[PDB]
Amino acid sequence: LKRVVWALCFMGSLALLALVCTNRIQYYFLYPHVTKLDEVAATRLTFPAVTFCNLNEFRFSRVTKNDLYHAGELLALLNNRYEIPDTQTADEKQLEILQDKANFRNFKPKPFNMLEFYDRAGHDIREMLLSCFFRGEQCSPEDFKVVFTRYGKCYTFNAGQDGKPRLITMKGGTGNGLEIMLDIQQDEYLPVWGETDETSFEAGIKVQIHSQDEPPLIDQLGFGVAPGFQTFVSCQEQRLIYLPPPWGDCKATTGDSEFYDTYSITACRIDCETRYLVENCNCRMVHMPGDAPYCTPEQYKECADPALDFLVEKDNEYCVCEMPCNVTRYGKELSMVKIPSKASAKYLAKKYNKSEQYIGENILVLDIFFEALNYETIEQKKAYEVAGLLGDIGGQMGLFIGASILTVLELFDYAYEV
Amino acid sequence: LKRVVWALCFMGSLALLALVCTNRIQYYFLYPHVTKLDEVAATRLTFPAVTFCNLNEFRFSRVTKNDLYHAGELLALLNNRYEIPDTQTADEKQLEILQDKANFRNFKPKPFNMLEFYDRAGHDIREMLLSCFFRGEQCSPEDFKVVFTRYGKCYTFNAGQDGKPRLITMKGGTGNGLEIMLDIQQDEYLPVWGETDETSFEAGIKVQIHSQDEPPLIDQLGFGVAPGFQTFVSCQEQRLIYLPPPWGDCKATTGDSEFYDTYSITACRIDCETRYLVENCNCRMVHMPGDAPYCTPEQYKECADPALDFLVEKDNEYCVCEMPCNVTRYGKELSMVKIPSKASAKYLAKKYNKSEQYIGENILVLDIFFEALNYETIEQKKAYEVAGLLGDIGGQMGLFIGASILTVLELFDYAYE
Amino acid sequence: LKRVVWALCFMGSLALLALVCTNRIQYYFLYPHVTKLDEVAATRLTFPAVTFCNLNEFRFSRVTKNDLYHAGELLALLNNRYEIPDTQTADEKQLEILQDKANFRNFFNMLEFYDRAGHDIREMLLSCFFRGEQCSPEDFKVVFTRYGKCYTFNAGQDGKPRLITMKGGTGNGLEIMLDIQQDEYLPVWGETDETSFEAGIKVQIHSQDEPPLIDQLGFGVAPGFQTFVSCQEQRLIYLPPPWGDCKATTGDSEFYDTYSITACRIDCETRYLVENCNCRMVHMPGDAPYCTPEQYKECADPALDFLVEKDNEYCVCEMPCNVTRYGKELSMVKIPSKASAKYLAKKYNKSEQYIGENILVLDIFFEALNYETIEQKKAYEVAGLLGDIGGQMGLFIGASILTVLELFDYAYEV
Ligand SMILES: *[C@@H]1O[C@H](CO)[C@@H](O[C@@H]2O[C@H](CO)[C@@H](O)[C@H](O)[C@H]2NC(C)=O)[C@H](O)[C@H]1NC(C)=O
Ligand SMILES: *[C@@H]1O[C@H](CO)[C@@H](O[C@@H]2O[C@H](CO)[C@@H](O)[C@H](O)[C@H]2NC(C)=O)[C@H](O)[C@H]1NC(C)=O
Ligand SMILES: *[C@@H]1O[C@H](CO)[C@@H](O)[C@H](O)[C@H]1NC(C)=O
Ligand SMILES: *[C@@H]1O[C@H](CO)[C@@H](O)[C@H](O)[C@H]1NC(C)=O
Ligand SMILES: *[C@@H]1O[C@H](CO)[C@@H](O)[C@H](O)[C@H]1NC(C)=O
Ligand SMILES: *[C@@H]1O[C@H](CO)[C@@H](O)[C@H](O)[C@H]1NC(C)=O
Ligand SMILES: [Ca+2]
Ligand SMILES: [Ca+2]
Ligand SMILES: [Ca+2]
Ligand SMILES: [Ca+2]
Ligand SMILES: [Ca+2]
Ligand SMILES: [Ca+2]
Ligand SMILES: [Cl-]
Ligand SMILES: [Cl-]
Repeated sequence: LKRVVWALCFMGSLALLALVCTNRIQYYFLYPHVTKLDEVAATRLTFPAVTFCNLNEFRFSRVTKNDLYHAGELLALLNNRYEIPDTQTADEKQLEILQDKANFRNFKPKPFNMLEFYDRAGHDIREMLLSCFFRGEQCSPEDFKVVFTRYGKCYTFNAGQDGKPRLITMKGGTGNGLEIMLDIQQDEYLPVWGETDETSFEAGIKVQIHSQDEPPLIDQLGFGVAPGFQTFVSCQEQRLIYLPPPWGDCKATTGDSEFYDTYSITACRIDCETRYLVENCNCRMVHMPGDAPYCTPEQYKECADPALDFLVEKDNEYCVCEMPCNVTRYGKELSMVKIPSKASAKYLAKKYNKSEQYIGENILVLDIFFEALNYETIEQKKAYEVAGLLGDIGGQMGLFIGASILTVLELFDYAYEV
Repeated sequence: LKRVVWALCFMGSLALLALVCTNRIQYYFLYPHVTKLDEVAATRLTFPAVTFCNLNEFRFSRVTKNDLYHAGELLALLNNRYEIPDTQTADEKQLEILQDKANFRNFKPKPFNMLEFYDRAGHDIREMLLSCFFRGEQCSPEDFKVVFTRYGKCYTFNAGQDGKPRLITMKGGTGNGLEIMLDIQQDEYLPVWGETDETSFEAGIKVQIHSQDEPPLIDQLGFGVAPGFQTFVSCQEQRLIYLPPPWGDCKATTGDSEFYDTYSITACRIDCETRYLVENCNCRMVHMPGDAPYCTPEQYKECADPALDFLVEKDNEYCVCEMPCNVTRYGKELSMVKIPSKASAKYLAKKYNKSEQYIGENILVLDIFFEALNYETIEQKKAYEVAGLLGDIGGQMGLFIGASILTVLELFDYAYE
Repeated sequence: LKRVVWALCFMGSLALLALVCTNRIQYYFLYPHVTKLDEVAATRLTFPAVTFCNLNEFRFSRVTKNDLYHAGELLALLNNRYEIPDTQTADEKQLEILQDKANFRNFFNMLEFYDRAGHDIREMLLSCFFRGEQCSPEDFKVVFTRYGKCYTFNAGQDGKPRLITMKGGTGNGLEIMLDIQQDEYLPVWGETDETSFEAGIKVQIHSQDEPPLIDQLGFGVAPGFQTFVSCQEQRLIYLPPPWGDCKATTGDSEFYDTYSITACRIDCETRYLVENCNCRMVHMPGDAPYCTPEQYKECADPALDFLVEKDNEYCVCEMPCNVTRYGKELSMVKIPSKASAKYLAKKYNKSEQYIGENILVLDIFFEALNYETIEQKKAYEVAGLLGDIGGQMGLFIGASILTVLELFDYAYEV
């Protein structure tokens, strides 16, 4: 009778050991992770890269007759037939100027390049930048690097490219960061006389705060800043460390592209776009990098834009961009105050030779800074490692039957002898 | 002497095994969890539901003599004696209109319904919606579905109700989302001539971005959008998975409510409120769902409001709403640009036959989109499961005394004799 | 032949036990932690303290000839030679007033000057409502910061009970209508480091346990808008060494009962300024003597800037283990509505332009009646380590602590 109770206890114990052990094994093969959040104080923080664009792609006063000839239909100033669209709400001077520029009689077309047009017709930082201050000391327009985006000629402060050393800040708060007073030059905006999908009614700038390791993607990752306010941006540096497969989904390998030195999801996307357009249309857009020939406005109309839209719509499998394992992101909180005060409106108007109306509808102040001298860390941490797995399997294996690997080896010994 | 030192080692070892084992047991019975954060890239994202209200509950030009008679005191247009308050700082025409509507001389009232009044007097989406675009293609006012909230007649785009399929976006950025130009119709706002509790000075709209599985709750979960700016809302889809008891506190079961098909904490709140008002006052407000009769403005005055306030303070224990285990939330970052530009202001003024003053103080553009084509997941994960408990207990039990469950069974066997 | 493979199996198995066991040992000695996020619903939330400053340090109409004499250079109204700045873009009345006050023919405490000349809450506060009930200016407590005379609602200091809210949403919080008094702003006639073009207020929402640090931790609120602040209460619990880096022991400073990172920072600043210049600035607390404007010019400011740059290691402030933070999302609507502009202009005896350029409404509330908890939790405790070492020790060689003791015995005998 005792051998029966022993047999039932050993059988049930071996069954429980079986299901518990297979439980821990299956849990191990899920490759699970859990998250570790930490806050690290620092005496210094590397200041991020700040890219801003004027919402107006190019200035109206800088457009020439040749530009209307080649890129007039693309720029939406002229219709398909090289004629001005409906003149509704057209200033007499502006309409006479454009009609004169669109004469096109005995006109020998000069050679045309899209990057020349954006480079010269775009808003000049030497004209927009009314004042610059970083950590209380003056900054020059030479700190801003020219970047070409979908929005046109844009500028990146502290880009850290072309051998410039990256700036640091040793104090937090509103004073100890970037602070620029800009004139968006609303007088240079393209006149809108007829409705279009590309037609926009917005006035102001677009800013993206990003690491120097990633290129700007201002059409998607930017936020707006409106004239007439000082906008405060409190930043918090976040350092992210991810896990590669099979735990998570990250690019462990650098997987460096020909266009960009450091891998970033943004660089991977704009790389995919650049390659797709170069293969499909034998030309490259203005914002894209490399050594390919830039597209002509005819190529823009008949190939480039529908090619990108078709790439977006047809299938995402062509462009699959994994996230890198080490990522520095910047968190931000926005607030606003009114500019200028009544006590300063006249002083600004006289300092820059503008009307107080113009100052009111054209001046914006951007104040980007770190809230405090610390950074957050978000790390994916492996939840079950092989040492812990063997420890748990050994513990339960010793609890239920008290056996060891040598014991099973001895049982296989007797099985071999049989 | 060897057996004595052996006895000391066995005693200390058994004590340590005791305290360590009880430690792991108690830690297991705390039912602890820890959090797993992950970020997943996706080729498509299901666009959320977007509900917006005008901050002005109903249009002044659509209020009628009957409306003033029945709900004049409730709408704050008339005083306790059904008479207009002090005419100080009142435009002559504006007051002539109100005084004419409030004559009440030889006036035979008609039947009156609060929901009819909001549906007819509220701001019409066909008039507010100056332009609509989703993923670069035009949308109609018929795409917006009428929902009644505390703010009045409100509208939900991509509501996904009445059999409509939920919309997806295949690209991120400012262009590839919802983008509407709205006219808040500040000329239709209720006149403020005298101080009152209901008096508000704001003009603009209020928006809530929410999952299709939940009804809007704009009076608490909404953010404001001001005229004269194009407001960008960058959204980040978050997928949350919680743990039920005893680990955490979530609703494991569906918890079917009569009013709503899918359970949400918001639906639970307005369910508690609706049930409470139906039980105490036998009527439901306009925003509440169901088949109960709508309240009369007298019922609003003498029962509903004090009942809700008493529900807020006295019965704070009475309404306990548990959070669902799988929740889709949307995070948002707001930014603004100025509208209109000087190059477009006059074109807008002539296109919509308005003065530039009106465009300046009445037009706002709302741009809702996904920052990137990805979503975060925040999961509560069990920190100590029974397999790990048995493994640790077996490990320490085998380290300190080398015993097993069969060993303790044999000790009870020898004790049996 | 069987004993040889048995011996090799024991050797390799003991090697595996060695490397796995030392693996868990090293992992335990990393003292790792992981984060536990939770969301807790509540019937009540303690409402925070809200400190705000006007961006303009002091009112122009309240400055007097004595104030111009003593603090004229510091206030930037007068130059080094006690002369009015460039007369470009100078209001005729303002310039005549300043020239009269700067007559200096036949003609001071910093805190008296800030306390009396600063913006009075009794004039700025056009309306107050908390949870739908009226509040008075007496509810705001005066705190002196770098921006000057500032005010804290629900400060909870001097034994006042902290306010609670039993409902969430825009209505059920603090709601104040303020007039920033842009006419009282210092006239700006020449470029200066202190020269500012902003108009509005700066706010910091913080727990009553920490002092305000509004010049660094504040956000702006612009006139002409009602800005909503949705708050989410977060309760954070960190780990002390060797797990993380926290101050487990409160270690309260003499100035304030409860320790906070901000309080530690301003304490370090006060101590440094007292050591180098034997005086304290207006914002600093304590019983020390306040600086004279000459002391400000020749000692205080360069001492503070040098303290910031020269020795950042000198002030090391550890973070407390229990920290209550408040998250916030801002949004705006336009104020006043066209239907209300006339009523506001007439109610407060101002022009509609003045209302447009001077009135702001601040609405601070909890989005919902819940708070988040973020806990650092120990990932490997000594019980788990001993359990794992015991499990692998029993799996690989099946030994125990008694087995190693007996091996020491048998080795001792032979
Ligand atoms: C991610 O960044 C870390 C540095 O922050 C890189 O190197 C790590 O440096 C720390 C020093 O404290 C070591 O403890 C880690 O073991 C290092 N990790 C590695 C993988 O060497 C790390 O290399 C970076 N990872 C990637 C993929 O670039
Ligand atoms: C309403 O405002 C007017 C103008 O601001 C007040 O009249 C002046 O008030 C100032 C105080 O700021 C006095 O110094 C002037 O002497 C007043 N003079 C004139 C001619 O108005 C007026 O007192 C305010 N109050 C009322 C009830 O009208
Ligand atoms: C101000 O700028 C305009 C720009 O055309 C110029 O014509 C004018 O001469 C300038 N005035 C002064 C005083 O510089
Ligand atoms: C949660 O899962 C259930 C599964 O039946 C589903 O019906 C429900 O819609 C889900 N909720 C959310 C918010 O995804
Ligand atoms: C434009 O509005 C005016 C009144 O503001 C009206 O008289 C006129 O008929 C309107 N024109 C059109 C084309 O609707
Ligand atoms: C620290 O915070 C925890 C979490 O709310 C609380 O339980 C504990 O009492 C706090 N410690 C104190 C107040 O000393
Ligand atoms: Ca500044
Ligand atoms: Ca932070
Ligand atoms: Ca757009
Ligand atoms: Ca994100
Ligand atoms: Ca309100
Ligand atoms: Ca929340
Ligand atoms: Cl997992
Ligand atoms: Cl670690």
